[PDB]
Amino acid sequence: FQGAMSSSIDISKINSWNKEFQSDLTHQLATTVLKNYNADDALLNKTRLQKQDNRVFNTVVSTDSTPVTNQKSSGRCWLFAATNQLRLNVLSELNLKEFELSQAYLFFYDKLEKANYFLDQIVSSADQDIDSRLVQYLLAAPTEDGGQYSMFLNLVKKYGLIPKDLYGDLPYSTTASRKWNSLLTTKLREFAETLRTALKERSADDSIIVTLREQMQREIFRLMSLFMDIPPVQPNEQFTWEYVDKDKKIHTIKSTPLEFASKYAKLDPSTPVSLINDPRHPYGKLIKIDRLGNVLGGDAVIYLNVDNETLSKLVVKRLQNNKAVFFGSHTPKFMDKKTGVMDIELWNYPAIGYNLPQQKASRIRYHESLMTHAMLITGCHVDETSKLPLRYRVELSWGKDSGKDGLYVMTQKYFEEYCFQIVVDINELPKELASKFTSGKEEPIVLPIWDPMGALA
Amino acid sequence: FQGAMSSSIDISKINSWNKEFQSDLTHQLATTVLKNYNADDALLNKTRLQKQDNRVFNTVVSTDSTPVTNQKSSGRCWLFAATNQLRLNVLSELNLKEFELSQAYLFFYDKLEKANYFLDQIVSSADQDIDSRLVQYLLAAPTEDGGQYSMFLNLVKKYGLIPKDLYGDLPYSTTASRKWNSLLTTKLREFAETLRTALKERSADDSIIVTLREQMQREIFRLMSLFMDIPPVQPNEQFTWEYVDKDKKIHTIKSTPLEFASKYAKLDPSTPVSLINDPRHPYGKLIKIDRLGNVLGGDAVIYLNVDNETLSKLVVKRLQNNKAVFFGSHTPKFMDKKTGVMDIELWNYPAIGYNLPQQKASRIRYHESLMTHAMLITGCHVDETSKLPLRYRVELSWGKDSGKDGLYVMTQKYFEEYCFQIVVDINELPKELASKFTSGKEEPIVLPIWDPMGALA
Amino acid sequence: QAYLFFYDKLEKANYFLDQIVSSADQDIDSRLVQYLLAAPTEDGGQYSMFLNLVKKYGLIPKDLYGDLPYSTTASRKWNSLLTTKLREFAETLRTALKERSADDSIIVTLREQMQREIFRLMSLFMDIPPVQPNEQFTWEYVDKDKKIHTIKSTPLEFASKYAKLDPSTPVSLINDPRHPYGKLIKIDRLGNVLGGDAVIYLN
Repeated sequence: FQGAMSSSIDISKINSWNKEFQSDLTHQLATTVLKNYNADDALLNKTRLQKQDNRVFNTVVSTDSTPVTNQKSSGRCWLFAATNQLRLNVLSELNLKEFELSQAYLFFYDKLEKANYFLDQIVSSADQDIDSRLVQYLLAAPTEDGGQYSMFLNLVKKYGLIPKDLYGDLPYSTTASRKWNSLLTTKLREFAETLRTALKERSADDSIIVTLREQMQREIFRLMSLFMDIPPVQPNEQFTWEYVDKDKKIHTIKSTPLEFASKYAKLDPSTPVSLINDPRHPYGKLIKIDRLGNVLGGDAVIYLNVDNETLSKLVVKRLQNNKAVFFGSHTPKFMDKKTGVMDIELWNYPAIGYNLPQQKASRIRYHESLMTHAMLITGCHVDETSKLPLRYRVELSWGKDSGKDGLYVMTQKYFEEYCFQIVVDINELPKELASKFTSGKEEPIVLPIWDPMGALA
Repeated sequence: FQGAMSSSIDISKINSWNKEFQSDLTHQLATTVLKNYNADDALLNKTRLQKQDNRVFNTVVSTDSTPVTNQKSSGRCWLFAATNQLRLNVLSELNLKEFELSQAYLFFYDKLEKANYFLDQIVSSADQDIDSRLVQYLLAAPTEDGGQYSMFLNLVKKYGLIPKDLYGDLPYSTTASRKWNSLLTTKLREFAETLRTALKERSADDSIIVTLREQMQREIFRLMSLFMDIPPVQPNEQFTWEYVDKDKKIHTIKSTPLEFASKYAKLDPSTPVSLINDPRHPYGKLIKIDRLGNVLGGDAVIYLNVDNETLSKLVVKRLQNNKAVFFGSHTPKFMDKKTGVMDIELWNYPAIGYNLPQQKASRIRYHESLMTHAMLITGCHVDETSKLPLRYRVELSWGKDSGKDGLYVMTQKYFEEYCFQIVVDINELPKELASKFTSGKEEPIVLPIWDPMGALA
Repeated sequence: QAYLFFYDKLEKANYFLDQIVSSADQDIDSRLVQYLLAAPTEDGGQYSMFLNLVKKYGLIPKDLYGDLPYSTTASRKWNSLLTTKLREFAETLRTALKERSADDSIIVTLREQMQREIFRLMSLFMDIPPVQPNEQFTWEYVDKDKKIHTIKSTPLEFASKYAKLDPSTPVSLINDPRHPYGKLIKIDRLGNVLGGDAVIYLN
């Protein structure tokens, strides 16, 4: 009783505290303003903004990102950032004013594969109770738009890449995927039950289950074809692409989606590796996300955990190698979309006595921070006096009206605190780190499918 | 040199002061917020608003103000408030759902009379230099829309009143008078020179001047008739008015503008007197504004100076007599148009250390406060425990969307500090005060034409 | 432009206090005193007032101090709040001067306290510029060829070296048919920086 009493909200206490707070001028001011406007709007520090909103970068890639892409109302950030990195290769080599790889192409296959992947996950977990943590998690959002870089390579290895001119964001569902996802997911939840019920009496290898699963794929594909068309050409089938360069000259390229990805997009699926700064685990260790994927039997989500100093130097190096850097972060934490600034001190929260001492590792464990979006670093500014990078130039996929012409500026501190993963090529890694991937000695730290360090959705 | 040096802005001093201010948390908070939003928007105190926005009034007139009037982009507040007071008499007696006296009718004649009045003022001051304080003041805004209650009676005595149904705000210039005023004023400034030049060699009584003045009236009238039509009937000419009551019954009234004002509007020009609270001068004294007027040879602007206790009791009494009260104040000082609240403590300026000790009398002398608008008190709330009024119900002429359905709530403190004049009937005054007007002993304190206690423009 | 705006308004507020002291012998309702009280912190100015500011404060790139604050692009409310305070101060000064001379330490202290309050209120709506007139600033920029450059200068040096402004050369000419041509025209009392150059025109 005494404990519960002491743990209760006492009316006298709160009213007494109120009197005390009201006697402080800063509090009087704070409560007046905070009842009138959104805290971020009220506390935006223009004195800080004046200095931090710096668009001068001494280390940039040679090719411009034209035009600015927009994923619209969908969680396709990762696909846009992954292709935004490769599109530059076509723009530069083919001397084009504007060019985009088809994001919709990868989106269609990703969603189809995920739906199929889900059916397999349900079969493999049919031994567990319906209310179990895993089964419930699988049923929560099976067709979500978000993904990881490994999931991106899985799709490219199987489907390749094609120019947006052949398959674009025309369908309503590519730019407003919520309803389509809802309709598919409702069906998948129905299917999960049909599968589990059938499995109570039969084994997964039973022809009855095999037939049931195929009928389900057929229905999923059928429903999907109503909202988006299956791409016009198969992965190994030839397509014809007509285009104009910057000199007004016409050219015709005949290729296959798979050849296009290697020959023109310059993507060698064997080179990219993901590095992450996850302070919850020791550095130098491999981190693996259990069950997360899209294409059945594809590569798993694996990261090499490294400290921020290493992560930062790798970003600078890749930029010097004339390559943009795919990265994941906690959007929209400390991100001002109007000005396009990512700075953890941009809002004067200390002025109202609001401070946050919880550290990165703990923020992750305590449900406070996670990877939610994927973006592209296309430049940075290295301090001349032998110092490290001070800020980074970031390309978003939210249209030209977001940030400054679609571009954002991120501080080094933000990168260290609210960013987690970067993608680089294995040849850019020191032999010390590269070996972690090449050798067969490394035993990965296996994390649950629900771990915060996952898909950039 | 030493004095000028000490009186100069020293760069070291301001930067030193800045460091000191920045060390204070309230200041840090204040400057962050104040660089983001308008001070009134930021400092609006909702804790105060919650209590002060009270629309319960125990002392109200019996007739509703329907419909809400809108002067639009013109300074016709005084005409609207003066007629808003009388319209209630027609609404009540004729059992009408909606009714308005023509504000445009009075507006047309007021502007014509003022233009003519100006010509006379120029003639009477032709002995003074062009750069003199008086002549320059006369040339500043001869056709301004604003006026006083005495100027209103001057027009009604000569022109009477008519229903808006016969002459409304149809013309562009009635609701957006700026351009029309500019065009007339430019002409009047030309005329002022022609008159003064002609007077250098001739006396005002010279037939040449008399002819010149008439030609000027003709041109002023001609230009005015281009923007508004002269009313359809003369003051002593009969008009026919058809209307419908609340019971859907049709009626026809045949009258003249002059008869209508007395018979239907119930206005006896001999009864209204203006009282004012001008702490610069002793109470019990008559105050007169030199040269201010509209109709040549009309009544002057005269006020009986009384204390706030007297002013307040008179407002309560008139309301109990079932009559609304015409009043002038300093709009938009401490007036929140969105909520329709007039309260000097509604914004938390003390929170940023912004306090204003300057008293009413001094605020007037120091160019800080003056009469700028005319409104109508249609109710008030008298505290039951033998106390005085706590708040007043105010009708504005800014449309139904301003304030709360066009209505505002004003505190007693606001009335005492930012209001100056009220209009009551002489029979409502104690014999002590009524005698000030009736006897011929009272010598008025004569103020300059430019005095802050003037026209509600 | 904000750089000059901040200092101009501060100087004008201070200038006003001096104008009030110098005219304390005149009645409150006099033409001059009333004119001084009408709009002491107005945004407008003359070219001579511009040179006054540049001579004392110099110039800096907008990249270091721009129109971010609400009051730079909607100055009315800020002006109203400052002016209301200045009108209060005008009375406090005139009242104190009825018994004491302007040189009295009491007046000198009063005036300084007033400057402090004016500056304090101003710092709430705009920040004092990041560098002092003779203090060095660092400016990073990109040319038309995409090349990066770093300029280290002071506001005063920047105005001469980069903006190419020599304060001794500009003169104002005016066409005022009210007066004979060839004559110099001077506007009495108009200014911003106390003791700065006057508004003079050659007709």
